[PDB]
Amino acid sequence: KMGGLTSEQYHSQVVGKIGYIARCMQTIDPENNLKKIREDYQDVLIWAEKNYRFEEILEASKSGKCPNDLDALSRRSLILQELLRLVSSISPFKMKLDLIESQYEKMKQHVNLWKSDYHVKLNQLNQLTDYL
Amino acid sequence: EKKEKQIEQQKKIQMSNLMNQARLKVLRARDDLITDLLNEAKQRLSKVVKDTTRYQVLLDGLVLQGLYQLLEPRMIVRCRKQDFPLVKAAVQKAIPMYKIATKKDVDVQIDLEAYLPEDIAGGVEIYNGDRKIKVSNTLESRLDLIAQQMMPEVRGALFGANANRKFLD
Amino acid sequence: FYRLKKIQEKKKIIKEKSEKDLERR
Amino acid sequence: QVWPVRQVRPVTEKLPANHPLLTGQRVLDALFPCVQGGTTAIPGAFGCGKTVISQSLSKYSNSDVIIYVGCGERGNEMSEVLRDFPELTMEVDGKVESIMKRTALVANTSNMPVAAREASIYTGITLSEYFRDMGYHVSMMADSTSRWAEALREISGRLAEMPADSGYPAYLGARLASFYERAGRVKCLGNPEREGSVSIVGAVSP
Amino acid sequence: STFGYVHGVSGPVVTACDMAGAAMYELVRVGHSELVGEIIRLEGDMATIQVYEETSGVSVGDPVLRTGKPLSVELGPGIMGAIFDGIQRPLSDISSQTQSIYIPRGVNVSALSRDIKWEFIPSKNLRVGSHITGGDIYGIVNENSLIKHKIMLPPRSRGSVTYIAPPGNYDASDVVLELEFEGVKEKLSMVQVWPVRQVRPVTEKLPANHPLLTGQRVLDALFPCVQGGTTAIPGVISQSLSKYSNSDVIIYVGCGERGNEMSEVLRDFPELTMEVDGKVESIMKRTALVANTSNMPVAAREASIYTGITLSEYFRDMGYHVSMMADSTSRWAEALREISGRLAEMPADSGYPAYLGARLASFYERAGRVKCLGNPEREGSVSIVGAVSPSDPVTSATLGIVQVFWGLDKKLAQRKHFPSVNWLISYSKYMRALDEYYDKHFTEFVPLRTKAKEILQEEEDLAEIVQLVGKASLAETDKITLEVAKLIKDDFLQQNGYTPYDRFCPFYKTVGMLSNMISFYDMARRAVETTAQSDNKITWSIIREHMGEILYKLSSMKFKDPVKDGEAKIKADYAQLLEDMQNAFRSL
Amino acid sequence: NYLSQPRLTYKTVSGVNGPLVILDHVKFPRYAEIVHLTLPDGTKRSGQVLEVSGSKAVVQVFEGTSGIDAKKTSCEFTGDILRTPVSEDMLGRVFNGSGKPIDRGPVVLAEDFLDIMGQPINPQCRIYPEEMIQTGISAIDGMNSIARGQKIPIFSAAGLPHNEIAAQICRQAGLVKKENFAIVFAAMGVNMETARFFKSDFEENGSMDNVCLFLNLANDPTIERIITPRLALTTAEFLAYQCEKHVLVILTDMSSYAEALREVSAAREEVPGRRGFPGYMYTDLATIYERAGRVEGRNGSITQIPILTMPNDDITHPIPDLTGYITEGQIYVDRQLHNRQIYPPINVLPSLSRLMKSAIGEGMTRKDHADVSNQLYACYAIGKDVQAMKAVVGEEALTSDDLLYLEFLQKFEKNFITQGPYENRTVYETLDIGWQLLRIFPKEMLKRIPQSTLSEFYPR
Amino acid sequence: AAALGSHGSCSSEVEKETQEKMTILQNYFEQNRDEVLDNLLAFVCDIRPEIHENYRI
Ligand SMILES: Nc1ncnc2c1ncn2[C@@H]1O[C@H](COP(=O)(O)OP(=O)(O)O)[C@@H](O)[C@H]1O
Ligand SMILES: [Mg+2]
Repeated sequence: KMGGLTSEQYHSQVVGKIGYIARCMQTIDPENNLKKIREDYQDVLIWAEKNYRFEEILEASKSGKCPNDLDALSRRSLILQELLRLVSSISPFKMKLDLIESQYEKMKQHVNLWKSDYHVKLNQLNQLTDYL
Repeated sequence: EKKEKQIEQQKKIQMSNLMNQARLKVLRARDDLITDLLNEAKQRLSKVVKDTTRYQVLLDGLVLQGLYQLLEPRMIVRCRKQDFPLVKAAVQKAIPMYKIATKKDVDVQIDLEAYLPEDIAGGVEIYNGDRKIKVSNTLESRLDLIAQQMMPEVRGALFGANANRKFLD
Repeated sequence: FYRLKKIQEKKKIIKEKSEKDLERR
Repeated sequence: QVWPVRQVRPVTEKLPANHPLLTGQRVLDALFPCVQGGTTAIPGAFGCGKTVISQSLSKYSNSDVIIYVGCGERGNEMSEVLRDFPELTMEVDGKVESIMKRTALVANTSNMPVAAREASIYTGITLSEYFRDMGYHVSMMADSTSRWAEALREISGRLAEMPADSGYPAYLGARLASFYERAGRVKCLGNPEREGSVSIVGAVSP
Repeated sequence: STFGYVHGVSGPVVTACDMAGAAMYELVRVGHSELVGEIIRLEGDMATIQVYEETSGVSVGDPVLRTGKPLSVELGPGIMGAIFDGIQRPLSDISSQTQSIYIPRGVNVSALSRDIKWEFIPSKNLRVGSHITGGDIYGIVNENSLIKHKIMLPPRSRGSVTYIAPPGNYDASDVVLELEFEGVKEKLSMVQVWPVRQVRPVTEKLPANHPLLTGQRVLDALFPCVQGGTTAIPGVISQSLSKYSNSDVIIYVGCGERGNEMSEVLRDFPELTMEVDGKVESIMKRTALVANTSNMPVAAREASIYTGITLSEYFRDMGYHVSMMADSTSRWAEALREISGRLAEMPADSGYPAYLGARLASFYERAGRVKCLGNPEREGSVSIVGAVSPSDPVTSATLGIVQVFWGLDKKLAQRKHFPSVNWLISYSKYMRALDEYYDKHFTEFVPLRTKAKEILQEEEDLAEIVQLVGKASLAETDKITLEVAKLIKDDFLQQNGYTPYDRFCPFYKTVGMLSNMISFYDMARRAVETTAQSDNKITWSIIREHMGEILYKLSSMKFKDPVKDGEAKIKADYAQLLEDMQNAFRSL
Repeated sequence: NYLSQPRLTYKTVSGVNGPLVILDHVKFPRYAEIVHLTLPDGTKRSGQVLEVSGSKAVVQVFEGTSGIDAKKTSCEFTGDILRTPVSEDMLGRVFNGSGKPIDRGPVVLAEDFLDIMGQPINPQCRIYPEEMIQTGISAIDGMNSIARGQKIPIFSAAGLPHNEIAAQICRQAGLVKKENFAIVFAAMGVNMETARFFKSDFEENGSMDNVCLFLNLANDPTIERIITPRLALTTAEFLAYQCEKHVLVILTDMSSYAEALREVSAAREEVPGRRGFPGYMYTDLATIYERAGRVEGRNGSITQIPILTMPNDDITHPIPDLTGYITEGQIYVDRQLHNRQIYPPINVLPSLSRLMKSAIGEGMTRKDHADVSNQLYACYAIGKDVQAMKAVVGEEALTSDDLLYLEFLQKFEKNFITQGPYENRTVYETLDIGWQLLRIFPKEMLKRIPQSTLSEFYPR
Repeated sequence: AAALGSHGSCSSEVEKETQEKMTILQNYFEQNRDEVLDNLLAFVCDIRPEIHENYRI
């Protein structure tokens, strides 16, 4: 019983987050332009971009070779997701890479990004956008 | 003061989380070393299996020890296919010692139609005549069965005794 | 009262199955 | 997808509840508050208003989905919900919508087979956990849990088991406690990192 | 067979087979560790056994060694100052031999040491060819400074002496006597063995007629008890009787006692002392204990009572006066309810076996004053005090048997008034037997006891009416009765149990205090009544204003310390107060 | 020596009912033995032999009997009774009710294997406890004082704050100053918010390296509750009597333990006690509660604080009733004080501590402590009787003295009982808050107090 | 500012103590590993068959 999960569920969620973090990274930055975030996520992004199988990264998670804490991986995952929402909600226009890195640093320093007013501001943009 | 006390409270919680991870890292390090030792024990046994004289001396005992748990009128031995002549010899040595010790007659048969997988290091399983009861006596069964009971003694032999444990009684 | 009955019934069933086993001995 | 009703649907983590379940009653909302992810009991004798509080909470609360369970209670108390909820509307984007678009019902009235009242409860909580996992805030109404305890007493009686208090089986407290532990606010399984909840409001008929 | 085999096990109950020759209540030894059990049902060649030890790990086909004897106790030298298990295992020897804080399962040690040598002296009037019978004293062992341990021929043993050992030092294994009857011979050592479930016989039971003083004025005055008494109490008195009583030997049975409270008794008792012939001695020289904490096996809890009463009948037979304390007869009846349930029996009221009142009555009716068996003419007694721990079936069964009952009052206990005994539901049926002792030795006390109970009952009716009317209507004679009832409740019935002056209140102090309070009641009431129908009328307020020093002296009478002051001083001080009272009333 | 011989495995399951599996053709069955069950889908469960007869054995299954069948499911018999691994490395770990880890650490690498029933400690070898634990709570330290090595439950009910009293005792406990505890904490049938509250408090205090937690939540299997107190107390006995620690043991609902016994007893069709509980409930509870206190020649100790949810607030219910016949007191948490927002809601009248008489006083704490406790109790008892009379007759019937008792009753609940969750009061502050209430009366009313104590402490 | 500095200092010392403890375990292990294996296999390979002590003819 790891967190509340079985061992198979726990390590299977770890592999799922390692994959989802990479899908978020490619959709924020298709061009490898955003070096600072791709360095701060290197320890999980090493497993993706490379060719590999779910069953192989699962053995690495059981072995403790890859990152395997769901508390740390959920925090890491949410910061990419809440940045990707901003980048995706501002659909026609673009932010500059130093502004994007400033928003990322402001999010990474936040105590509880889910409770943030940043999250509320993004919910209000998405609420307008889904109607439009 | 209220804000300062909230920083003091946050310091305690943050340092506590570091120390909890630091304890668990040192404990995982031991169980990794113990698991590596049990993997070396499995490799050391796999050589005894290739040493066919000593493997027969084990396998003579692994059969008779199973027969003395089951005590049935009729029994079935299941074995690794590559070992069939060795276990067939072991059964023929076991039956007279079984009749002498128990005072009961017996019928013992070996499976030719099914076998233990080649992945098994060696040894046997013995079954009741209807296969509703078994005794499992593979080398992996003995390795595990002995290794768990020895855990208080391998802890002390590898890592030394705890200095705080003043009494054993 | 309902638990002092039922315990009598379970005892009666056990005695019947016991006697009906002595008919096999 | 198909799920066993007796087994709890997994989550990443249970969370503290931090937001009110508004009932639209002045009492309740002021004096005795409840939360998104909370557990409530409503005990009372016949005619006190348990079903009217359940229906009012179903019509007017701040919940994304309602699952309404009527095990062992009247067929007309189910028929009233089916008659009303298509006509009554909430407002979305300057447009009105029927609240029956957010509601599911699980009926097993007081003359339907006694053994099926257990299946109603586990069906309704499993349906509630399914929408929780989408990141919705769900409310489950169980318009009498005494009718389920009373069904366990007949099945237990015909199995000839020894009774605990007043004829009920000794496992009754474990059956209740493990049902109410399915309520809560959660980080869902999987990777889009959403959060959702189930509140349970069980009426009791002493 | 001589040994059967275990067929089945479920908690402390074992079923065994090939038990064909077995008898009801034989002991057996179960398992490879030889756990003690007692046989309690027979069905063909199968027996059901109640095990006295934990059965975890017992297996089908295990041995059941079939001993020939019922549950029975070793009686002889080495009982004084011993600590015993409910089944008579020696806790101080087990501690010493094993060198450990634990008790081993199936541990075997003889209850009386065979290693110690005892100084034995024969009766000197006996010679070879003498005729002797059960209960005959034939020697003495100098066991202790307080106790000459009489050596007696066992009950049911008899014959003509063939050998009798010279004065000397002997083991409990050494043959000190031999005798013959019908050409059959017995060889006898200083130790005998007796079944704990069988009453030790006597020549004659006698009426109980001498008080058993307790340190507490409530119990000595309002609800007397007697040597050979049967008493039930709430569950102070345990220490009080042990350090201060008319009894020669004390036996304490901690039947179902709490771990840290048994540990109090076991630490505390060996530190206590008494003064004997102008010399101070430990009370442990005349005490034995049976310890049975609440976690020990349920069958040993049941036997713990029978062990203690058999040890008490053994010192009764020597012609001593014995006091037995049983720390809960309710925690004992708890064991009967559990064992009855494990055996599938029908209950009576509240799940108890229907035989509970027969089991209680068989225990309490082993008390009494007696004329002992055998040749030297003797008297001895056992007094039983049984704690009750609640209306309920155990209390209801007990009240049918016991001659004295002391009930608790939660109003007194929650007002921190001690000893908290209710003086209106309590009773004693010995008072007519004792009134000839009080006539012989005190003469005044029977009137005082009578008047004190009247005052305490009359005020209990006034105490109902003043809740309605708020005291204003009450007459001065009746206010006098309220206020003197309070003096009795606070300055006679109340007693601090720890302070040296009232640790034990002797009966000359007890009669002295009450004699003065009843003398005050007469004179104070007479002053009010004699000034009715008059222009000057006396009131309680007038008496209180005129006589405040007499009320201060009366309330202070409790402080006289019988260790510091002698009988003559304590009597003279109380007699001077009686003169101060008379002079004050004559001055009014 | 070891069990070096093989383990028999049986597919001979013959009946399944509630928590029980029944096997037949079992070779020389052993009572209390452990059994490991492999289900048809390869799920592993574990169980214990409750009865043996001939070739037939009755197994209670700890994780429940769902998915078990009479043909494919197989039982392996271990040859032995339940022995838990133990070590000093168990402090700062979190385990489930079966003793398996839930902190994502490894399983216990043993210093020893101990029988979970323990071994009987000789009554000759125990030490009587006399060191007072200052809990920091005046209603305990002043009137119900606790010795180090006592057994003393909290009796409470649904909705009341017994968890906060337990957590506050764990934060604030120490000896009186004119050592610090290892804590073993067991939970039976708690909800997730209760488990989170205690775990969060020990982390908030920054002291998790000195506490061991065993958790069985209200969604975990009920038959694990039969062993959870026995895993906890076997760990406390190693830490106390072999590693010489001072241990405090918290057992957070004995009422949900007693219900798991009633399920097993009902499933076995045993003869009932009161309210359907087992006829042996006293003798079973006593095996948990008597694992406490001190032993001669070893420096450690165990103090026990069980907690009870009383049903319907009935103190005469078989669970709180039998607990009083075994433990050295009770602390009573009262709904009438809780409804008035008093904290702690402790009612000092039904509360008791039997070992306080010898733990307090001269040389121990202060020479007045015995007298002040008696007089404060008698004043509250009288004041509650005046309060009950007053509601019938109105204040015009009360004397000036009845108003002194009725004033004291308010000042006592407002100042002595009421405290707040992070306030810690010494015995000395507890006594001298006490004297400020005893000064409400003239000296002539303080009947429980001797003139020397009045003369020395009243004038201040 | 002092709190923020102290956290990095504590993390540094906790890391170095973790690396010291893990280093000590691997040294104590390799000094004893072969002696333990040689006793495990001595128990594994010494079979000694026995019948249950409750067996009767
Ligand atoms: N909040 C309410 N406002 C108005 N009428 C109510 C209300 N609550 C109850 N009632 C009246 O009481 C009747 C019984 O209520 P109901 O919920 O069915 O009670 P029960 O507890 O028996 O299920 C309703 O049909 C209605 O007439
Ligand atoms: Mg209704």
